[PDB]
Amino acid sequence: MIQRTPKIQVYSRHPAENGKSNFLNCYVSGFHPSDIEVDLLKNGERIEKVEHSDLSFSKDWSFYLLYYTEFTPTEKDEYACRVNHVTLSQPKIVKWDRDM
Amino acid sequence: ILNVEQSPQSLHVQEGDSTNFTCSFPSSNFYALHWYRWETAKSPEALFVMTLNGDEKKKGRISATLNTKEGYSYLYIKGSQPEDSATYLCYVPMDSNYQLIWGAGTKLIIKPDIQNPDPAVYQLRDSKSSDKSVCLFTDFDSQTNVSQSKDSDVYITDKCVLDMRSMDFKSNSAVAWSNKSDFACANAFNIIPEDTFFP
Amino acid sequence: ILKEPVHGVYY
Amino acid sequence: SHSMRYFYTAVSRPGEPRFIAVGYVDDTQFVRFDSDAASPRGEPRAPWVEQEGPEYWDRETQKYKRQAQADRVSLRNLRGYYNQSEAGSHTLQRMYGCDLGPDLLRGYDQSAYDGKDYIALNEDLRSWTAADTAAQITQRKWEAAREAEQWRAYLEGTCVEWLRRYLENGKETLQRAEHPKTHVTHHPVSDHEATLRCWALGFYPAEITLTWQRDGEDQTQDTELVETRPAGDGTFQKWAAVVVPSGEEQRYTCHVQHEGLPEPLTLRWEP
Amino acid sequence: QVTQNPRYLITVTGKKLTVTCSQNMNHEYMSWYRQDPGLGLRQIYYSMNVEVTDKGDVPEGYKVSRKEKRNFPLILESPSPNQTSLYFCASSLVGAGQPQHFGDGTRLSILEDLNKVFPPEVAVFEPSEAEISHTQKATLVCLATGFFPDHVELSWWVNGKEVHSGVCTDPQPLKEQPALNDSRYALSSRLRVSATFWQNPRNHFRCQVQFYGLSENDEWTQDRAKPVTQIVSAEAWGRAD
Repeated sequence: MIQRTPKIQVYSRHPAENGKSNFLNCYVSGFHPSDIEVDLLKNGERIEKVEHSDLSFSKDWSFYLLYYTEFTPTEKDEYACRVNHVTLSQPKIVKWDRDM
Repeated sequence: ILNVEQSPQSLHVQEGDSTNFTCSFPSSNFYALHWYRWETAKSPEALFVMTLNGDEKKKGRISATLNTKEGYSYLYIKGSQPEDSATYLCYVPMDSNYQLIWGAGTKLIIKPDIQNPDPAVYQLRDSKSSDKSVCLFTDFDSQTNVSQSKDSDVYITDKCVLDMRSMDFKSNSAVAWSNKSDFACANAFNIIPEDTFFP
Repeated sequence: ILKEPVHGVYY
Repeated sequence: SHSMRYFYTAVSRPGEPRFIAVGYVDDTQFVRFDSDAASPRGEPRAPWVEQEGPEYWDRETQKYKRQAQADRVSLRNLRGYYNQSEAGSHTLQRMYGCDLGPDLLRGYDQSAYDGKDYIALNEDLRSWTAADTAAQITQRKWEAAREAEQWRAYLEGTCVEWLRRYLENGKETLQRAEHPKTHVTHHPVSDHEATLRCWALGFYPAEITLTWQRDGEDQTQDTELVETRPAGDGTFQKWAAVVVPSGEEQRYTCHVQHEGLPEPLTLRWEP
Repeated sequence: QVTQNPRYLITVTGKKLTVTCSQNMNHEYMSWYRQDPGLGLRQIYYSMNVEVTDKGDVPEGYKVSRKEKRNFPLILESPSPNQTSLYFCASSLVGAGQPQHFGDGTRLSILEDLNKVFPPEVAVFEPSEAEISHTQKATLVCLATGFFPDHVELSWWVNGKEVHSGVCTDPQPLKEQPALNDSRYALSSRLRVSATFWQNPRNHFRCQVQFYGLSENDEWTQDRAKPVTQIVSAEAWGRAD
């Protein structure tokens, strides 16, 4: 059986500006099988109502999903994305960097 | 719309002639078309399976065409032979094979070319175990019809194309019988072909 | 539009 | 230059399978189907298909549910081909569609089982290519059903016709080009090196080229290109980074090529 | 090809039934049909794949199974007289592209009481001497009468060989009492030979009627003989005079 490990990208829909509304995106891609668990984090706690795109895949049949939630970033809040997969021995957590 | 029309419903053609019949189906909602031949006492046999417009398929003297734009398929039989007497069924799968619609069927009956008819009614010798006398109406023209019986006790069968292969001879026949004592053979088939021989 | 599935075709 | 593609994903669940299907025109989704809904139904994901009416969407929903029932039997047939138990989850994937040429340019219908390629429709649209012997069982089944001419009818005809219709109903959004908004970020990495990251944000379509240059020579072997990500609003994002010494940042130029640009832009770190 | 059994069957109302048909041709599609006068062919059940079953046009009263690709049984849990019909099993290589191969057919007869099953009585009528003088040919007539149900096969045997030339049998039998829903039938057949052939005393003519009735396993409580599957024949020899 074939297993592919996911690739995580945490970013915002628009350039993050303090006090203005935006969308927090976690883009998981290149994984197999399709069963994956993705949660967005705010200071270390899961955001209650995160939505995600419909399941699709790339040319190499590896799946990708975009998990997003509306948020308004501040100077002190630290957001991240925690993803768990069968290829991961433990949940991978990728913190969000604005100045990347 | 899920309807398959087959025309004509019934048709009689003389042996050696050529004939065709039609199958009608809706142009849209079409997937495939099959032609099945069902001879008496046999099983339905597949003749053609056509799925493309303008398909022309030939098997011996039997050919077929398919017109999916107009929703028509024509079956052709050249040089009809006695074996061709069968019910030809049109099978039209529809709705991407989710609807399997059968036609009513075209019943083909091949009539023999009875030239020099000698219509007559004969009485056959009885058997030691039978209470009924048997009459035979034979050698009548192919367009003669044997109507039923007007006496309850009198039984009459339909015509019967008998083929004597070795002599290249065919003969129509019908048999009548009754156990009544007031039953003669010259008064059993009471439209006879006229000039019927009564010995 | 979607490709019409044919009843009876599988892998 | 223009394409329509459908993506099927059927996954068996030993604990009914789940069938998920989506449709795209170029890089824009317009339909989604999920067999795990209360009443599963083909749903629009773009405005240029919401205006199609109930007869269009009732027919689409019928086909999705018909394909989902079919992929359930296929999942059991595939499980039997490889002698697999019924305690394990397996994945059947399908991608098909058509590409528009200047006046069909290329058509395709490929499938995969458990991540690896299984069977694919050849470019002549009259034959198949099977990966293993199990797929040759599938190829012989489809050849007997004349499934190749069914796909040729779809790809050469229906797929191209409706792709043109979608491109016209949504030309305001589909046949436009969003130029990428671009900037260069600078981050120290060592006491002698720094990372120059070239950004390209909010562009459509997704096809783009980000290259770093040193003194006019392409530095691509040393560039880290990230996967093009969806912004979530219909546009895309991408960045390309290169590690440069601390006294040569002004020797590196970024070059972005996109359809929405009248000419490829050349960028530079502006301290 | 498609092996369907039994070709004939007589059962009492309510006694469970299973009509079997199998094929070892690796055919994905198998379906059951039934043909009735005035109604034509109507699909009962069909299977597009292993462990896949869908109802036909008239599935009421029938159940099927497709546990293995080779077999597609038709099961009648509680058969009723309205299911007395001619059944056909059919198969196709795949459910979509290929034509259907049909079995040999099952003439099923479901009766309320087996006391209505009667074997045929066969009698041969030797040709008319007037026909011999006029046409120089001789027609024999074979009569199979008083049988029920319509499970008979009439055949002519001349000198130990089955003959089809010069033979014609009625396509349908006649009800001896047409005002009944259980009337015994009567069938007629004709064998016509040359006058010279009939006048040869070494020529042996026999018409044979194969009756498909009850089996020896069936229960018979009547004083008469058990109408088992049997052959009833009548013979005639050539006559020089």
